[PDB]
Amino acid sequence: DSCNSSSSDIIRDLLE
Amino acid sequence: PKHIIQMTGFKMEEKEALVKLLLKLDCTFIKSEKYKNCTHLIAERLCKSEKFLAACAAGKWILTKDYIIHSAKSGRWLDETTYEWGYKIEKDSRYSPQMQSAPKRWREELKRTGAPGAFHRWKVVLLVRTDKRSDSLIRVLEAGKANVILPKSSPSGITHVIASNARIKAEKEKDNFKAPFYPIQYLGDFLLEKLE
Ligand SMILES: [Cl-]
Ligand SMILES: [Cl-]
Ligand SMILES: [Mg+2]
Ligand SMILES: [Mg+2]
Repeated sequence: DSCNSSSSDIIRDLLE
Repeated sequence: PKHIIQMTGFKMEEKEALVKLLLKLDCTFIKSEKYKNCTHLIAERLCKSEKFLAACAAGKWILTKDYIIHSAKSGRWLDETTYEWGYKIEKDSRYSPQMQSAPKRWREELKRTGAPGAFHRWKVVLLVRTDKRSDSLIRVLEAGKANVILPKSSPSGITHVIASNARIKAEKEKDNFKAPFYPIQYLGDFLLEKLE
């Protein structure tokens, strides 16, 4: 859901 | 003794059911993808969300959903202790004993030493890849009471350079800073894995 789309790994997001 | 509640890792239907139970208790609930200084984070699982890392860095309570279910049934916020992520460690787990205990370790350590966060006295320059937002990293760092040095602020006293691709930068580029370079992953490792 767009209303509930927080990342579960903000470290991984910065490496991709 | 306030109860400022946030939740991480739950799908919409699970979150709806838990927030419905909060109506039976005096509390604040903050709906945001961001960490917003909750006193109690309800976590579906151990993870590396902004909320989870920031709550660790500030020594907050990170608890299972049973804390809400049982408190609402009792009509009163219960003792957090047995609901904490870290109260009991799984010997057979994909997560290290350090990661499984991280919320308890930081909550107890900050109380022991008196420090207000895991990164207190850090003065951090971020060199994050220009195509992406550093905003979540900044809020985790600031939740741990690090000072994030903006470009317009003096570099005096910098302690850490946290950099995208820190491990491939030339020494000549590293020489633009007195402080050592750390990869992005260091932030997560310091909180969740490192044996201090
Ligand atoms: Cl939320
Ligand atoms: Cl790196
Ligand atoms: Mg304290
Ligand atoms: Mg150097």
